[PDB]
Amino acid sequence: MKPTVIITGASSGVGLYGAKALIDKGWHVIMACRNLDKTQKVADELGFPKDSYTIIKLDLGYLDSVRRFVAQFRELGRPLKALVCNAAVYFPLLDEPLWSADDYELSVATNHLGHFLLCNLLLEDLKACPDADKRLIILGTVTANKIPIPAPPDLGNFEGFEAGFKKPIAMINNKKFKSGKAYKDSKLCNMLTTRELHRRFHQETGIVFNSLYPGCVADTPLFRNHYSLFRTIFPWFQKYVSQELAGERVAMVVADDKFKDSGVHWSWAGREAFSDAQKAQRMWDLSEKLVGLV
Ligand SMILES: NC(=O)C1=CN([C@@H]2O[C@H](COP(=O)(O)OP(=O)(O)OC[C@H]3O[C@@H](n4cnc5c(N)ncnc54)[C@H](OP(=O)(O)O)[C@@H]3O)[C@@H](O)[C@H]2O)C=CC1
Ligand SMILES: [Cl-]
Repeated sequence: MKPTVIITGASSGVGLYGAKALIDKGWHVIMACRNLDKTQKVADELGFPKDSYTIIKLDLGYLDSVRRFVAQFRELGRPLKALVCNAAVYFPLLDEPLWSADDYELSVATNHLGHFLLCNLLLEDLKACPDADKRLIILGTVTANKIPIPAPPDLGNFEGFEAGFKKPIAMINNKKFKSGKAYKDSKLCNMLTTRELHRRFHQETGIVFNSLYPGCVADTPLFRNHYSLFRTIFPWFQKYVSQELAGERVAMVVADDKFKDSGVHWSWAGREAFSDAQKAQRMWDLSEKLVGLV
């Protein structure tokens, strides 16, 4: 069998072009996507050969969808060599929070909590795969420590998580909703998750747990509308990596020999090994409760 990789959010941007690059390298890509009609359309638009991918429904904003995705993946009987947590949402300048299917603020629910559950469930599949080289890659932040969200992340003491994170709670630190900061908070949780996966499981399983910053992928829909609004107001600036190159960088960190060290953040590659350590442990323990692992 072709080596098998799951990519969340493969119907757009980095995920789509990562799928393209991995198909080109001889992998079978599981396009783990929420909109099946869209996903099929875009695969066909790029000429993806149907013998090299499978589309399976996944809605990261619905924890039971995550569980069903895993079950449906397992029915294929393909051993899992790699997982890429790529999917994300961002709601620019959104004054009132949106809610997941589980009544969790939608940015954190989708970007972090769904992935957090997915990683924990699929750890069994990665363990069962007999390959020596198996990898779990999380799409992260620029650095392991503007575009166009000025606000830094701040998880506080996870007061929002501690109180159970249900609506009307809207931020991890239980302060007032800010949609840009909500995105940044979620991405920091992605980075902390990578740190914790490595710490908890690398020695026991041999699986490689790394994070990736592919570059500023300015053409994707994620930040596109925010950037165009910014340029409309401040017309003082010129209009960076292509989607295709960002995808090729995903493919490298999944498949290539140079990227076999675990517990690092690959940035464009620059390499950074991993109080973030203490915060990461708390993020982990509380996230388990929120996603029903305990
Ligand atoms: N763009 C950039 O400059 C940078 C991006 N990143 C990271 O790279 C990753 C990809 O970003 P990018 O390609 O720009 O984003 P895009 O908006 O192009 O793609 C996002 C993907 O995530 C999917 N997705 C969103 N919500 C869900 C859900 N609930 N369930 C399943 N899938 C979902 C989308 O599905 P659908 O097609 O249905 O909308 C889409 O396929 C993200 O993790 C982002 O944080 C990191 C650094 C820079
Ligand atoms: Cl095959």
